[PDB]
Amino acid sequence: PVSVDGETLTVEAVRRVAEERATVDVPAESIAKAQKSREIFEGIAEQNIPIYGVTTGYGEMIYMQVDKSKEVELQTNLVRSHSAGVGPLFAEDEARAIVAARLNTLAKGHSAVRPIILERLAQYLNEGITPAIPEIGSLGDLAPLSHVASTLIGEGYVLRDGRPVETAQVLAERGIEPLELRFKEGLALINGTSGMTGLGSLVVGRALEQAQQAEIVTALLIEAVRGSTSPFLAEGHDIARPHEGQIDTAANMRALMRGSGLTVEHADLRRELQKDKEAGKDVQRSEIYLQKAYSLRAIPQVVGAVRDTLYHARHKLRIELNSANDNPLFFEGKEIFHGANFHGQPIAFAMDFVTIALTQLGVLAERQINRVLNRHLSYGLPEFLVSGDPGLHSGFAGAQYPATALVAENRTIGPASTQSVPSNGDNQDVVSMGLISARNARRVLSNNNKILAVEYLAAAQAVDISGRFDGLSPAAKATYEAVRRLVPTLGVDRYMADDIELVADALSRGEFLRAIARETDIQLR
Amino acid sequence: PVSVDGETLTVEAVRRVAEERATVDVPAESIAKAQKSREIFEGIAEQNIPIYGVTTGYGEMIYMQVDKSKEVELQTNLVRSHSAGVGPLFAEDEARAIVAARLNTLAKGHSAVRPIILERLAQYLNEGITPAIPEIGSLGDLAPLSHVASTLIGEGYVLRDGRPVETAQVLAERGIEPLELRFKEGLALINGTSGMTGLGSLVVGRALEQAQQAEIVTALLIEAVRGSTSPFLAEGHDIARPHEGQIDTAANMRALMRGSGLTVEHADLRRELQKDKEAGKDVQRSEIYLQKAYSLRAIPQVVGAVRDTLYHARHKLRIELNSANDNPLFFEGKEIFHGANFHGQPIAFAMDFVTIALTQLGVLAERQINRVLNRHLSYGLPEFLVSGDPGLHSGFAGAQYPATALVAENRTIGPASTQSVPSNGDNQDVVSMGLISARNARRVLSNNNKILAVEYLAAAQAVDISGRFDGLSPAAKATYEAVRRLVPTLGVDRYMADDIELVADALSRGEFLRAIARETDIQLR
Amino acid sequence: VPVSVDGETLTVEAVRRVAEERATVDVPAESIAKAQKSREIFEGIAEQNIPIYGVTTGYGEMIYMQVDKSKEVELQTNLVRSHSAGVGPLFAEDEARAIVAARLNTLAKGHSAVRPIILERLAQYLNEGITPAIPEIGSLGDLAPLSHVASTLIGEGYVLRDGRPVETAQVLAERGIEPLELRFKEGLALINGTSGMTGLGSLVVGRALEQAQQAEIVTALLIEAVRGSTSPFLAEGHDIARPHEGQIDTAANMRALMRGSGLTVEHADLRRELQKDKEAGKDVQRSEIYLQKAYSLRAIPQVVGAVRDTLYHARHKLRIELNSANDNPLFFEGKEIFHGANFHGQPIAFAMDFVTIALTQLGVLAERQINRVLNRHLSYGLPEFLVSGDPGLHSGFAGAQYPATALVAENRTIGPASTQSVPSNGDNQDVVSMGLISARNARRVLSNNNKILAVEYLAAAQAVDISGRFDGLSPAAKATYEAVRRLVPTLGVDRYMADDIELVADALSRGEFLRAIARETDIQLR
Ligand SMILES: *N[C@H](c1ccc(OC)cc1)C(F)(F)C(=O)O
Ligand SMILES: *N[C@H](c1ccc(OC)cc1)C(F)(F)C(=O)O
Ligand SMILES: *N[C@H](c1ccc(OC)cc1)C(F)(F)C(=O)O
Repeated sequence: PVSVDGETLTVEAVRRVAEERATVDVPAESIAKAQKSREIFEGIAEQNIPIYGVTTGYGEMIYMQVDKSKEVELQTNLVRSHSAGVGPLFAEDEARAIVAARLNTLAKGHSAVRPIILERLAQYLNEGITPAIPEIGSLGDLAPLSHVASTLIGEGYVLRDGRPVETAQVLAERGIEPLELRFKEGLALINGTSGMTGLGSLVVGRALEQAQQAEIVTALLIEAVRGSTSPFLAEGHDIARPHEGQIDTAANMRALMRGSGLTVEHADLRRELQKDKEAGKDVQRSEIYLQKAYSLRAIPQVVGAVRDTLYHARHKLRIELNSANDNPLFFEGKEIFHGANFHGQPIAFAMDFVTIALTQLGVLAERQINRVLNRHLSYGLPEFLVSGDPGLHSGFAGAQYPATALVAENRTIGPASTQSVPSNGDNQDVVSMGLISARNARRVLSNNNKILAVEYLAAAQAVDISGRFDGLSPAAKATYEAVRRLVPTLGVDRYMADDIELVADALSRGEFLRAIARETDIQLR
Repeated sequence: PVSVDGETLTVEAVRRVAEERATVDVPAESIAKAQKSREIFEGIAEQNIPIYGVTTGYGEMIYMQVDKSKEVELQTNLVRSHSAGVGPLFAEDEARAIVAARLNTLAKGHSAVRPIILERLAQYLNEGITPAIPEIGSLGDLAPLSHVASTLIGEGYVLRDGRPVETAQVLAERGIEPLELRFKEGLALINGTSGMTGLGSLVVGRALEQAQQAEIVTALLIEAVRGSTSPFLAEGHDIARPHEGQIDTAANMRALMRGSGLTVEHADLRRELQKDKEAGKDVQRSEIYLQKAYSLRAIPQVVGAVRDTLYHARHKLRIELNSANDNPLFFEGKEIFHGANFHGQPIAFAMDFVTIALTQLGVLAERQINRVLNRHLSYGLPEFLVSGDPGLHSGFAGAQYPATALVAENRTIGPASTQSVPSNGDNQDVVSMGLISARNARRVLSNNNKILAVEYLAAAQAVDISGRFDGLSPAAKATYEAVRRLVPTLGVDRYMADDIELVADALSRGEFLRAIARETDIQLR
Repeated sequence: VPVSVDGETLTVEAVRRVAEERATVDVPAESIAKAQKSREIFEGIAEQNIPIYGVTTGYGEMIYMQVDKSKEVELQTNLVRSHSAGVGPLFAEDEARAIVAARLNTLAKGHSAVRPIILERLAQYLNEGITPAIPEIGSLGDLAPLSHVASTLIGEGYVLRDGRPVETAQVLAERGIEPLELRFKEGLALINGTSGMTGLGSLVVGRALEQAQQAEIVTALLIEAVRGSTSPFLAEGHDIARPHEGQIDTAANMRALMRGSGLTVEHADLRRELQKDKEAGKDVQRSEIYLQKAYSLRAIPQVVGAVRDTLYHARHKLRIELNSANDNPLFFEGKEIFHGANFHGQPIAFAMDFVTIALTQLGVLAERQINRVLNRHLSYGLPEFLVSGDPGLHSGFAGAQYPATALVAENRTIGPASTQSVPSNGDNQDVVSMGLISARNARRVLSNNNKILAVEYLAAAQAVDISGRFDGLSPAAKATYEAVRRLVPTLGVDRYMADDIELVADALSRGEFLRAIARETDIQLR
C-alpha cells in the first residue's frame, strides 16, 4: 500500500500507483490534520472576509468580490469554465500519476479542503476510475486538472478502454454519488503542478531505467567487439573525476562486463601491441587500437552526466510531490497565505533539462549502432552485420535509418520553460509551460526506446555473427537471451519493423535490467 | 478523374485523390512512354552491365557486384530489409497522398519500371487499399516507401479501419495477385521524396485554407470590435508595398468586411476625433484610437508573409510532384543517369519554412483572442466576454489558456532540414530530414485549428454580447451562423472542451470559407 | 556610379555597391518633384490641425493623445530622442550604409511626405562618408536603429568613424554641415520602417549567393582531386528530370567549372572499368570501384540548389521591400491619409530566417566534404588526414577539421526569430517580426560558413599536391588552387593553422575565389 501523506511520497511510489495499480492510503494523521485546517478555514470563510478563489473572482477578476452564498456556484463555474483542454488524452497510467500527485498535495494539509475530497480521489485510484485528461491547455496545470476536478462532481469524462465516456454513467454505474464542491475545493483541485509533476515523475523514473538499459546493451556491445576495460576502472572516476553520475555508470559497467572472456585489460593490449612493434623503426603502423572510439570509451562521462541530470530532476520532483503546490494556503493562527506555489518553474526547468540529457543519451546510442554497422569501425565484423552474401543482402543497413532519424527528430525539440506568453489580461504575465516540458521529455524517452531497440538487435546480431556467445559474461548472456527470446538471429534479410517495435515495447517495460536482476545478482545503480 | 502523368499533377489534385477519394488515371501516353523506357532499359540489364540498384549492392555496398540471375531477389531483400519504419501509422488520407506522389513520379517515365507497377499502384488508390505506413524512419523516404512497396508484393501490412492487417489476407480477400519485383522495380518504388512530397502537399494545401479561415474570423472580429478599414485599402499594398501575399490578404479582407455597418472609414474616425478635441489645448486626451492595435491592423503584412511562404512551398511541391525523384534514371540513347534526385532538400526547406510561417499565423491568432478578451483592449466589451456576473463567472477566461499554450508549444518546434546525421557507413553523409519537416508543419497546422477554434468562438460570443449581429456584413453573418450552428452562445459558463474541439474539427474540414462560398460569392484568394 | 535611388528600381546589388564600395547615390529629379509636391499637399493638411498619426497625435499606444500643430518640431524631436535606446555592438560602416541607403530609397518613393531636404541629407551623408553609429540591438521589427540614424540628421547621437562612436555635432561642424530640424512627420518617417533588416539582409543575401558560388567552386576542385563522377551533373538529370531553378543553376556551374578536367571520370568509363573488374564466374563479387560517390560529392545540385532557391526568394522579397513605402501613415494624392502597418517586417523577417536555415545546410555539406577527404576510408586513396610525411608523428589537417565541425554545431543552435513576437507598448505592438534579429542570425551563419569553407579550400589544395594531381586539373581548378596557394603554402610538417585559416576565410568573405575564376577563365557563373 502506497502511503500518500504529502510528506514522504517518492517518484517510484508514484510509478507503482500509476503503472502497477498499487493501492493508495491516506494516513489518519493526514486525514485528521486535514479536517482541522478545514474546520478553522471554514470558520474564516463564514465571516465573508476576502479570500482568493473563495470569496473573489479568479485570476485577473480577483477584483470581483463574491459573497459566501455563492459558495458551491463559484467553485463549480470555475471547474467547468476551465475544463478547456484540447489535444490527445493522457494514457491511463499518466492520468493516475496526475491524480496521485494532486491527492498528495492536499494530503499535506495546507489546502483546507474537506477530507472527503482526498477520500474520493483515493477511491477513483483504488477503484480504477481514471479521468480522461487532454494533454494540451496547461500553461504550467489548470485545464488538465479541471478535467479531473470535473469527474469528482460527476461531470466531464472518464477514460474507459481508450475512449472518454461521460462521468455520469460511470459513476452511477459504480454506485458512487458525485461530490459537491465547497469553499476553495474547486480551486484546490486545479491549482497546482500536479500534471507536470505527475507525468514528470513517470518520465524521470523511466528515464533512469533507460540509462540502466543503455548501460546494459552498451555493455553487451563492448564485449561483442572485444573492447578495453580500462575506461571503467574505478581510479578514473571515484578518484580522478568524482561526478556522482559518472561514478555510478562506471560502477555499473564494471559489474555488467564482470567475468567476460571477450574484453581486454590494458596490460594485455599494451603487451600485444608492443609485441607487434619492430625496434628498428621510429614510427610504425599497427592494426591495434590501444583505446577504442569515444562511443565505446566515454560511456561513464556521457551517461554519467545524464544520470546527474536525472538525479537532480528526481530530487526536485520529490520535493514538489510533497509540497503544498496550491493557493491560497492555510496555517495555524497565521494570515491566509497568498503566494504562487502553483508556479511550475522548478519542474518546468527540471524536465527541460531531462529532455536535453535524454537526447544526448540517444545520440550516444545511435553512434554505437553506427560503430557496429560500419566495417571500418566494427573491429572485425562484416558490413552491416550481413550473414550471407553482402550487397545481395543489406542486413541491418536499413534498420539504422530510423535510429538516425530519431536523433535528428529529438534535436528539433526545444526547451519550453522559457516560452512563457502573457495571458488572462496580464495577471499570468509569467508562466512556466512545465507540462509541455514534461511531454517533451516523454517523447524523447519514447524515441530512445526505438533507437535502443535497434541497438539491442544489432548487438545480439553481432554476437552470433562473430560466434562469440560462449565468451560473453553472465550479464552479457542474460541480455542476449532476452533479445532472442523476442527476435531470432538475422539470416537472410526480412521485414524489420515488427522486430524493432517488439524490442522497443520490451524496453519500455524494463524487460532488460529485469533480465539482469533475475539472471544475476548484479545490483545496478 | 485526376490525371497522374508525372507532368501536370497539382497539389489540389493530390488532395482530391487523398481526401475526397477521387479516381486516378494513368494516361496512355504515360503508360506507353513507360513501356518503351522499360523495354530499352531491360535490354540494358540483360548485358549484365553495372547499374546501381539493379546489378550492385545498395548504398555503401554499391561495391558489391550482383549478377542478373538475382533480379527478383535483390529488389525484394531491399524492400524487406528497409521496411524498418517505426512510430505511429500515417492516416488513410496521408498514406494515399504518398502513394499518389510515387505513382506520379514513375508516370513521368524515367524510372524504367514495368507498366504494371504504375497500374497496380493506381488500383490500390482506386480500390481503397491503403498501405499502413509508419511515420518515422525516413532521412529524407526509404522506410515509409518500403512499407508501401511491400503491399505491392503482398507483404507488410495495409490500413484497415485504423489498424494494420497483413497484406496477404487483404489481397487474396479482394481477388488480387501480388506482384513480383523485377530489375530496379524495388529501388524505384522506395527511392524518392514521395513521403515528404505527399504529406507536404496535404499540409500546404490545408495551410492555405487555414490562412483564408484566419482571414475570415479576423474579419468577423474586426467588425465586432468596430475596427478601421484604412489598413486594408488597396493603395497601401498594390501601390505602396506590392508583396504578392500582402496584396492577396488585403484584397480578401476588403471583400470579407464588404458591406459591413459596424466598421469605420478613416474619414469618419478622423472627423469623430476632431470633433472631440477642444481648440484651447496643445495636448488633449481622447478616448478614441485613430488606429487599432497591430493584431487588428497589420493583418495584410503578417498573413501576407505567410501566404508568400505557402505560395513558394506549393511551387516547389508542384515541381517536385512532377519530377523524376528516383535513381538511377533512364533517357533516350543516353548513359544511365546516376545522380541524387532522391534528395529531398528542396522540400525539406520548403516545409521547414511552412512551419515557421504557420507558427506566426498562430501567434497572431492568439493575440487577437487576447485582444477581445481583455477589457482594456476590447474597445467596449465586458471582461472575458462574460454575459452575467463577472467574477462569479469567468466566461472565456479559461478558454484562452489552451490557445496561449499552443503558441508556446509550436515555438518548441525546430527546423529539421539542417539536422542531417551521417549514416550507412558514410555514403549518406548529407540528408535532408524532409519528412520530419513535413510532420512538423502538419503539427503546427493542427494546433492552429485549435487556436483558431477558440478565436471563432470568442468572436461569435463578442458579437451577441455587444448585440451587433444586425450590423455584421453578409460574410460576417455567414461566419457567425456557421459557429452557432455548432456551438450556442455562452450564457452561464460551462465545460468548454467539447465546444473547442467541435469548432476545431470543422476548421480542419474547411467548414468556414465553405460557408462564405455558399452564402456569398466572395471569391477568396 | 552613380546608383539611382528612386524608390522604384533599387536592387540588392546596387545597395551593396553603395554600402561596400562607396558607390555614389543620386536621387532623380523626378523623385524630388514627387517629394516636393507631396510635401506641399501634405503640409496643407497638417496645417489644419486634423488628426494624423504621429504628426498630430501621440505615438504607439499613446495615439489617444491629441497634439496641436504648434508642437510640430518638438513632437518629432522627442520621438527620435526617446526612441534612440539601442544597445549592444555598433554595426560596421557597410552595414550602416546599407541601412541608410534602404531608408533613403523608401522615402524617395514619394509616399512619406518628407521634404526633399531630408532625402538630400541622407544622400549627402552617404556620398560624403558620414556614417551613423547604429547599435545592433533593440528593434522589434526597426525603431531603435533608425532612431539613432535620425539622430545624426539633427546633430545629435553619434557617427561611426574608425570603429568608435563620435558625437555627431562635432562631426557636422568639422565638415560645415548645419544640422536639420525635423518638421511634420519627418522624425516618424525616418524611423518607422524595415530599413534595418532590409538594408542588412540585402548585404547578407548578396553575399550568401557569392558564398553559394564559392562553395560550388571548391566542391568542383575537390571532386576533381578525388576523381569523382561527372554523371551527377548531367543536364538531363535536372533541366528535364527535376527542374528546380536553383538545382539547374548549380548543376550548370559545376559542369562549367569542371570543363576540361583530365581527372574527373564519366559514368561510361566507370561501368566499363567495373565490368572488366567483374569475373563472369561468381554471381556476387566484391569490387573496390564505386560506380557512384557519397552524397556529399553527388547531391551537390539538389542541396546547393535548394539553398539557391531560398536565396532567390529572399532576394526577390528584399527587392520589393527596398522599393516599398515601408512607412506609416502614407500619402496618396487625392486620398485620405493611409493608416496601416507597412512598417511591419514580417515578409523580410521570414525571408532571413529561411536564409539562416539554408546557409546552415550549405555549411553542413561543406563540413562533410572536409570529413570526406580527411578520412582515409572515404578519401578514395589519399593519406590519412592529408599527412604528407609520417602520420601519427604528424597530424596534418586532423586539428583543422574541428573548428569546422564545431561551427556546424553552432549554426544549429541558432533558432528562427521571426516567430518570437513578445507583446509590448501597452499591447499596442502585440505582434511584431523581430526581422532584424533574423537578419543578424543569417549574417552569423554566413560569417561562420566562410570559416568552414576556408578549411575546405585548404584541404582541397592540400589534397592536390599530396596526390600530385595538379596537371590534370581543369582550367578553373588550377585557378582555384593557385588562388589558395597564393595565400597559404602547402602543408609539409605540422604547423600553427589558425592564421592560415583566417587568411583564406577573409579571402572568401570578399569574393576572392569567385574573382580568381572571373580573371583566369572564360567561365560565367550563375
Ligand atoms: N491559478 C489561478 C487561476 C485560475 C483560473 C484562471 O483563469 C480565470 C486564472 C488563474 C490563479 F489566479 F493564477 C491563482 O491561484 O493565483
Ligand atoms: N536511396 C538509396 C539507398 C537505399 C538503401 C540504403 O540502405 C542500404 C541506402 C541507400 C541510395 F543508395 F542512396 C541511392 O539510390 O543513391
Ligand atoms: N512605428 C510606430 C511606433 C513608434 C514608436 C513607438 O514607441 C512608442 C511605437 C510605435 C507605430 F506606432 F508602430 C506606427 O507608426 O504605427
